[PDB]
Amino acid sequence: VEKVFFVTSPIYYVNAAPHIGHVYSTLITDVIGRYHRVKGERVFALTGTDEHGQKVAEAAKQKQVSPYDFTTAVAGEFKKCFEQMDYSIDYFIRTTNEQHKAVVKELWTKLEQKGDIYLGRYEGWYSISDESFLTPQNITDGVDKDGNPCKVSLESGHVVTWVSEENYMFRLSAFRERLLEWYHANPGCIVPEFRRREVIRAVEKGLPDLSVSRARATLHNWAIPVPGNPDHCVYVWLDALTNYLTGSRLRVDESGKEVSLVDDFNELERFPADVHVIGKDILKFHAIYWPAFLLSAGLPLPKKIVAHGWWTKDRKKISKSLGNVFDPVEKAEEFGYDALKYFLLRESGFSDDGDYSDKNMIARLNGELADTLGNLVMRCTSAKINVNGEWPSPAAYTEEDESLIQLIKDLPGTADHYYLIPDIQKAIIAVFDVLRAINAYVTDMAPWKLVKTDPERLRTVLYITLEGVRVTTLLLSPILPRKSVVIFDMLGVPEVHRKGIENFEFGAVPPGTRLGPAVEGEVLFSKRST
Ligand code: MET
Repeated sequence: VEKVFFVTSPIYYVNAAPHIGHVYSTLITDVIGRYHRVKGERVFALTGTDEHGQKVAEAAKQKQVSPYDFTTAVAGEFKKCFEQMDYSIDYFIRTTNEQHKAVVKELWTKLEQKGDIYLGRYEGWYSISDESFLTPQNITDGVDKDGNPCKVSLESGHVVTWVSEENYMFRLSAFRERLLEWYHANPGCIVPEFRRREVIRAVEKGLPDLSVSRARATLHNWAIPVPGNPDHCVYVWLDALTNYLTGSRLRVDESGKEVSLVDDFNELERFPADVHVIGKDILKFHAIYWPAFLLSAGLPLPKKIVAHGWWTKDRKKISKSLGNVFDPVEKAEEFGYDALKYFLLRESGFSDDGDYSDKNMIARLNGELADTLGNLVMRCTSAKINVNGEWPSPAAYTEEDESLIQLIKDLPGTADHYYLIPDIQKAIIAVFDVLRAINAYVTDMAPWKLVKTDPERLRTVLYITLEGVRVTTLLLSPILPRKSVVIFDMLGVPEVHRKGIENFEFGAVPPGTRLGPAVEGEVLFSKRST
């Protein structure tokens, strides 16, 4: 099946300003999208905001403004933040959008016609802050914002409330067996593996039916009405997850505005998602509820859900109320955008709860970006080493030459696999393993000495080095989008050879290609003091 590769981020609640977790999640979405464009594939990358519900509506009452005005302002803050982060996201969706509402109503009606929705009751715990239903085994004792004793979530530590309401219920219990069939028939559909095992364990135990509406008063009427029943509003999560379907059905103009909603997802060839990027906090919604709603509605299921961990700064929680902030724009302005992106993507795998510190950020910038990559780019473009400012023609290869050539030839296949898991950390590590080898080759060959001593040999060493830099850079280009362009310019790589699987091949850029102009004081990654 050739289709549009469809990658998504979560849509974020707009109760508060955008912060590191949102930037991180959308970055991972963006990188995956960028990588597939570089392979020459059609790509649709989606992100946006989750704007209904009690959480958001009560956050707006606290600031004492209209919910329309509140959501519009905060959404604008998210949009501004993502523009500034310099992503290449194809569309930013808002659940307040009138076309999204239509899709939600259409899906609700499908589930109902299917016989999977009945009028019943939820009597149990609920976390407003997570918009999540919880069993008693998943709550514990704690203190509210006044220090009085209350109940809170084991998952998140937010205050839980007891809800007792007549609600429309989805027959999630009926989908246990099909969900298990699905997890087992597609054992790469949840990444990383231990989160996949977590989901299977939970569904093995059995599933209760799920409340998919609430009484309209409880929601302060800030939600989508249930079709045919004005007294109920649709569960914010059913509304929210539907953004993926909505997103798959929107024709978008050149300025990123939605101009049309198509009747059937097949028309745009995006649905279902090839990868849903999510944080571990919302696994159940994506890996249990979502596929159950799709099975009910007769819609195809996503190929992969990837769930990452949470960040800390200096081994402590990130918060404004506590004395520990982490502003990604400010850190990007301080250290550079591609560098900050590299760090967030290199420092932690999706299994781990990663940690930022200025110390570690600088060690990576200095060690990997500057000393390993930057150093190497300057050497092979240097007028002192590359006297003619060109890609030379190689003479015969020694076994050492070939050992390095083999590493460069094998790198794309290996990096490809890692990007497709996805495991962006391993992909980066694989590229830099090859960069380190190219450096050790250059040190071994000492091409500066060869300029006087063996210019024929220098041709070979210099050529292999240029091509190693080009290939490594091509594969890192989803990670370092701006800097890879600079590198390609310095190397003088023609535009055509900067994307496409054709240019994964060793030798795509011919000898005689001229290097780009050298600039007075340019340096690729500027080292920073410790
Ligand atoms: C369908 S993705 C919804 C995610 C939710 N708004 C959150 O911020 O956790």
